[PDB]
Amino acid sequence: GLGTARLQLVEFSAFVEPQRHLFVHISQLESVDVRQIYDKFPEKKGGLRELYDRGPPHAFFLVKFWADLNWGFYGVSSQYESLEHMTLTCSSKVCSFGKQVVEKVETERAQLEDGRFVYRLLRSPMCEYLVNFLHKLRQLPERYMMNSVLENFTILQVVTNRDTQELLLCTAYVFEVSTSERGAQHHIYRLVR
Ligand SMILES: O=C(Nc1ccccc1)N1CCN(C(=O)c2cccc(OCCC3CCCCC3)c2)CC1
Repeated sequence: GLGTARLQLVEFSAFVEPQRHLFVHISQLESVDVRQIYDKFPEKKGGLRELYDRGPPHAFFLVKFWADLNWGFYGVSSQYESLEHMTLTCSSKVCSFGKQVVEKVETERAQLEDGRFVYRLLRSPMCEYLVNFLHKLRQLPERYMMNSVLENFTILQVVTNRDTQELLLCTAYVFEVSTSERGAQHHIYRLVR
C-alpha cells in the first residue's frame, strides 16, 4: 500500500474522542514529482530535498488528506509491520509557510505477533500544536478559507532504522478539508524525479 518490502504502514488515524471522530485515516498507484513540492518543506536543513537524493527513492511518498473538520481526547494511532526485527526512529516535522515549527522524534520497538513484526503507537496524545491548530481551523466559516490556511501547512515524516539509520519511509503530508457528506479521504502518491 504505502511502504517498502522492509516496512509497511498498516494503519493511521488522527481523531478526537468524547465512538470517535477521525480527522484523517489510512486503512489496510499514481506518481508525483518531488519537484512540484520542494518549496513546501524545510529549505535545505534536511528537507524533502536533502533527504530525497540521499536515497533510496522508492521510500518516499506523498499523501494528500481531505480532513473531516466537523464535530474530548485528541489522539493519533499508527501501526507498521515488517519481516525484520528493528527498532524504528520517527522524525516528524510540522512546517507552516515553509518554516519548520515543530520537530518530534519518537521511537518504537518491534513486537512479534502472528509471524510478523508489528510496530504500534496507539492513542498517543496528539501534538500540542496540531490540537490548537485544529481549534482555530474549525471556526473558519467556509471550507475555502480552511483550504487557504491549509495550503501553507505540511508535515514531513521520516522513519529510519534506529540501529543502522537506513531510511525506511519518508512521507510528505498535505491537507485540504472535505465536506460533511463525504468524510475523510486520502490519496497516496509516489515521489519520483
Ligand atoms: O506514526 C507516528 N509516530 C511513529 C512513532 C514511531 C514509529 C513510527 C511512527 N505518528 C505520530 C506523529 N504524526 C503526526 O503528528 C501527524 C501526521 C499526519 C497527520 C496528523 O494529524 C492530522 C491532524 C491535522 C493535521 C492538520 C489539519 C488536519 C488534521 C498527525 C504521525 C503519526
